[PDB]
Amino acid sequence: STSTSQIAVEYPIPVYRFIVSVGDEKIPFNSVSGLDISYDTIEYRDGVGNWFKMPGQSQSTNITLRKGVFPGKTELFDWINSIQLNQVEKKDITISLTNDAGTELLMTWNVSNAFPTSLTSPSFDATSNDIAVQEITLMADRVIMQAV
Amino acid sequence: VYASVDLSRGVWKAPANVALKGGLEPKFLVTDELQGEYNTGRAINMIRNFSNTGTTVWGARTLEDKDNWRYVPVRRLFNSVERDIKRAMSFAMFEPNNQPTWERVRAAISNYLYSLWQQGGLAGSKEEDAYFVQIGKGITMTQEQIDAGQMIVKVGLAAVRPAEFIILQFTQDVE
Amino acid sequence: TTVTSYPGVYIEELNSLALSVSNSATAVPVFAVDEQNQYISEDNAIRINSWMDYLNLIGNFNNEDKLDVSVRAYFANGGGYCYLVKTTSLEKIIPTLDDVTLLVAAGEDIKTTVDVLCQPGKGLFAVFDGPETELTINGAEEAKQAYTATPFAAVYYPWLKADWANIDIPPSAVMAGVYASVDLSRGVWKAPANVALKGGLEPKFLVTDELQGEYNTGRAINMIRNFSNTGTTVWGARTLEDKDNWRYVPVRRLFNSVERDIKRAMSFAMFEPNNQPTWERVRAAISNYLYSLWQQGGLAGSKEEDAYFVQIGKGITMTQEQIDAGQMIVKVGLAAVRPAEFIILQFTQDVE
Amino acid sequence: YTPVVSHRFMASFIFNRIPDPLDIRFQRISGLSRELQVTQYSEGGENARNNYLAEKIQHGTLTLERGVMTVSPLTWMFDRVLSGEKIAYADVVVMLLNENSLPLSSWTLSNALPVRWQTSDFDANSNAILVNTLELRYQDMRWLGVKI
Amino acid sequence: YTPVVSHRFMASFIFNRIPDPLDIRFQRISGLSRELQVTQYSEGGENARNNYLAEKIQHGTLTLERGVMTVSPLTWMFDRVLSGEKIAYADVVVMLLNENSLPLSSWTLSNALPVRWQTSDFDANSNAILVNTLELRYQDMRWLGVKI
Amino acid sequence: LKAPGVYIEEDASLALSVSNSATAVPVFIGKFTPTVVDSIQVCTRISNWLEFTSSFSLAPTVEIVVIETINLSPAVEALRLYFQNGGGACYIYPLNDAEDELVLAAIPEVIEQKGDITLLVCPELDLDYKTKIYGAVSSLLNDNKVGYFLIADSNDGESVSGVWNSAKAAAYYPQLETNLKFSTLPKNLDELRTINEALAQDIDARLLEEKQRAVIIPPSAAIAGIYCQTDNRRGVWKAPANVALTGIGSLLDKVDDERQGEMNDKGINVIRSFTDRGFMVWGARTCVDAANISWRYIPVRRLFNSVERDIRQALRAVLFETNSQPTWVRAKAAVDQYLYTLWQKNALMGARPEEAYFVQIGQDITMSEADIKQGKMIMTVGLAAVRPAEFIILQFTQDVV
Repeated sequence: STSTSQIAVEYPIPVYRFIVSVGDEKIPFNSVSGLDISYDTIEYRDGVGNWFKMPGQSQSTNITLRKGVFPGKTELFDWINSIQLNQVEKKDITISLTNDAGTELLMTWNVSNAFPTSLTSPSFDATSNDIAVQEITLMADRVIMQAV
Repeated sequence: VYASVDLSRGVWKAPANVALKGGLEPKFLVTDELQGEYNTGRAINMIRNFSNTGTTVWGARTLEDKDNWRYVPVRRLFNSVERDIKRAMSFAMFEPNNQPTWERVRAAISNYLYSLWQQGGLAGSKEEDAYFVQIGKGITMTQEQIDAGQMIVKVGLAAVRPAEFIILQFTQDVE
Repeated sequence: TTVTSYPGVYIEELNSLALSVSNSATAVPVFAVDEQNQYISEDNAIRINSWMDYLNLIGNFNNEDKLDVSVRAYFANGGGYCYLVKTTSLEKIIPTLDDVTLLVAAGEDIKTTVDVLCQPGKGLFAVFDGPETELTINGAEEAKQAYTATPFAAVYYPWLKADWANIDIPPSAVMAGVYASVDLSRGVWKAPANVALKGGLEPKFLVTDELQGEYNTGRAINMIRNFSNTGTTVWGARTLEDKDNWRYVPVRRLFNSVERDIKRAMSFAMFEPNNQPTWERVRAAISNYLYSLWQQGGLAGSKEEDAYFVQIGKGITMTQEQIDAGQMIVKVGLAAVRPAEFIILQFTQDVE
Repeated sequence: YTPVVSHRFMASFIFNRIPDPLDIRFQRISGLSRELQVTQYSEGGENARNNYLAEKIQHGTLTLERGVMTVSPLTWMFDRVLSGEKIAYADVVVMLLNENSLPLSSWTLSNALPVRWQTSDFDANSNAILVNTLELRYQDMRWLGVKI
Repeated sequence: YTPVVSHRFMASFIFNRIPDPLDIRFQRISGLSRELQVTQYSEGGENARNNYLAEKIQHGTLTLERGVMTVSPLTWMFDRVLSGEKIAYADVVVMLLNENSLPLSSWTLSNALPVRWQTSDFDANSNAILVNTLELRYQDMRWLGVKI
Repeated sequence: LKAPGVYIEEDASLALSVSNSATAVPVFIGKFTPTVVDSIQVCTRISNWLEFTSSFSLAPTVEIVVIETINLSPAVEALRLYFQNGGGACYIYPLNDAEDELVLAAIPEVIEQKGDITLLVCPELDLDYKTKIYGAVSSLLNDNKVGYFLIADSNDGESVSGVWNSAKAAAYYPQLETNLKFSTLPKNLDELRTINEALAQDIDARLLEEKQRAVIIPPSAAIAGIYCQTDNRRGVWKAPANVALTGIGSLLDKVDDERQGEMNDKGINVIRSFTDRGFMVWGARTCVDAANISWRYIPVRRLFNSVERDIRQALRAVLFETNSQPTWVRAKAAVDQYLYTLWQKNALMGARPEEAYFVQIGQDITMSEADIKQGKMIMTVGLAAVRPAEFIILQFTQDVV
């Protein structure tokens, strides 16, 4: 007979309830995926036999976060339209698994300097019951994972 | 000089040991034994010309002589930090004061201070000896501070200190 | 030290500091200190991190003191941080002190202390000095029995002399530098003999080979002596006991360097639930230490199953009455390398 | 500070102090190198460190190719000098561009003599633009601006 | 012991015993080679083993490229010597770096004469950083520290 | 204030973590001074460092004896190190007198009234203060009460040696020497500011003198956070030892192995300093007679405290129901469903869960007819705990083959 306060400290947390904060805005997305922390490896072997392994260069980070379109809201396009030649207004993304209503955060992922590439417009077909869903694949650096 | 050094070497480097342009020259020649008495206590920084480079600034001490604020690069960094923190998290004004406002605030500070950490502005070697941002109910703010509309934030820094003295020991007998 | 008033450069001289480089290794000589020294307090062990830190303590250097010429020759050769303990309280402070692997008689007589201090359970390996007078073939039975027969000690006879010192320099000073300079370069398992002495150290008494033939048997006295090709060097690698288990110092010093690095490798097992999943977490924390020691050439053999073995388990090594007494008995075996002391050269005249 | 990208550029020509603003569209420009020629002199008992003596400065050669277009005052200049009529000089101003189409830095290449002029080959088997690899030798280069 | 990695480095310049701490960001540095020139002398009846006679030492040439940035005291030095104004020397201190940004070993390159200076080419068809391949000839090299 | 916006301020205070845990709740009996209410609340429940600063002093209670020997109380500092090693929501019982018999004897009457305490600490140096409290607290170490593990301190290597020599006690010998400093405050020195002008300038110089020295504390406060830190990580059933203390400087004593062999058999644990690992708590025995090998460890005593403390919580839905056969089969199932979770988390040694526990309750199994007619119910719980490994023996042989 476990109580509801032991569940909140022992049991793991599910993916289906999270909030995303793009810069200073809160945009409700459908699926955020593709954030990770990768490194490459350097090997060095010599003669008598010493297999030295060191982690080397930090590898790039591009996350892919997906949203249905809405009749008035055009938010992801004016970020992929804002880019002239060399610079975008880079924002920071905070993802955080929440409570049922968004009154508590449970674990938070912070993304440092994010600029968008590859906005994909929806796939129209007259035989599908889907919602018109678009995605944005923004490249960034330094995903950190913060408790509470 | 304060505006020409902050662009080149950043704020945390001392605004002394830099040349003066525009054909500026000091009126009164200053000896080193004169400057030994105006560096202690309520210090008076002095500029003076040298044989190698010309006229230059030769002081980096503020008026107070406690170790917290003794050097101007320490006082000018903490003043350049606060003006760029309070514009980094100025979105938090008149927001719903609950927990998801707080972690959006501690993360807006923490990836400013990390970007200041990587440029060599703070001392140390890790990111956990360099700074800390700690907010939360009961960690720093009471429950009576929540319904008064107050978010208390505690941020710590560890800046660099300059090397004022260099002494040169001249042995004559080499081993 | 000059007081600093103005920001700038100070040109103050300091004649003849005799400055040496700081060094880092894993060999920590407890230095015995004679009781008439003033810059030491008893029932206290001060720590000397480099030669500048000793020179901060005593103020200025003089070549009269038997300690002052001792720690200079230590930091000139090997370096590493050392503990300066006075002799009359050395029996209380060494069991207190962790990071103690070798106890150096600097210039004092410790033969009464090593009998109670150095035990099979501990992790020390003392070194002390031979006689400072000349000893011959005829006096080989008298000075040999002046030391005990414990396998945890080594004796180096010829006292040193240097151009920068006036009193003779005792050889356990430099031999703690040599023990710390060889463990970094060639590892522990190589013998600390056949290595040069730096710092301008020179032996006081010339030793022949026919003299050393009598001080190598039994309670052996290692000797240092100079040669024509290289200069002065250490020429002994025998401990005091002459059984084949602990005859050479590299065997005794490896088993002492193993135990201090096993007991910190599996020190997580303290006050853990004493069942079976604690045991295989212990036999695996030992086995990939000894394998990493195996690949560097520290043990003899060719396979990993002639090299070592770790065997624990209920009934294999511990009884059921040893479980509820709170005891984990571990059996570990090793097979170290032995050095080549003799090389004989047979000169035929008629080539086939 | 932050580096700049290498796909915004324009190069305008100056034909006898009369500017040529019709011919700023180029595919690529060679990148401007200059080199101080050096004679190494080894001497005497100094056989452990070299000793280099300076000499004249050797400027690079500026190549720049474009798609073949309608005939222009640039093309009438190369055709006039490479048909043996008139050996004339032309000054080249090569500038980087910003995002707002402002120049970052400009290289002025005084008295550039048109040396060679080469079209790409026709071939029926592959689809590519006919280009005009035209290469001209300048005799001085005066860098001007910010962000060199 | 264990080897070190080759992607932490800084190189600072010394212009007439005045250090230059603005220009430590470089893309790559050439790696410092020196070579003892050798004259082989074969002689007499000894036709089964060679006999090499030493000669003067030939130091390498230090190339180092960086992205093109705002104009700096490094760039004003190369532009001054490669426009024929003043042949001046500059000392280079190239050091490896630790994890705590401490130097492992440093190479001091006394009296390095700036020989050549070459930018990358513009091209409209590919996206890459404009770099400054600038190459300078030193006349002595004094290695200093631990972990050479 | 009075206007919206950011308010930068310097020279801030120090804040810590909250680290809530309702299983090892200590109580700090010592020299504290309240500042906000001063009147009625004989002991206050704090939850973190901020409710302490909002209710207490952050000032050591200076105590002067007239040629003068002085005493500074580290109770405020010793509680900072409790929040730095572990955490929790400790009750704080300020007690400045320790000689009024009418207040000191009512310590157990108010500390059973709150019903949440498991640990009993005393962060003071003074023997005549500390040993007066342990005699009053020792009524909680009887068999009539549950929980109440008294974590104590011995100022020397010898035992505290009282009537609190029961199995519910643990002593930790070497006093710590923390790296923090003070910020300072005989019958109200402001009165003596008027009478003796010579003593006033004499005592004001010594307060600035003892402000610079690092304060020494007892380890009866730092291990109270160690008892909580290994309760979130590994539960009660693991020994609160082989874990590094944080935030302390050097030790005061440097006790070796051959002196420890009598203190540990006596029942005094020891914080022992290893260089490559830090200041590890070394020892998990209790202040018990060495013949009693059953309760000879801390967790074997402390788990049995924690099981019956949560069985009473689980049995409270049984009491005023009727006394018959379906009441016992619900009470038997409640402790069976509790002990099965302890068997799950490897708190009890065994392979199959009829060995790790047993509950026997019934009409003639445990009771009588005159037993049930009085209205009481007796069941027999019994459970086998895991005993940790204190000593290990490494047997280095040399003949491999």
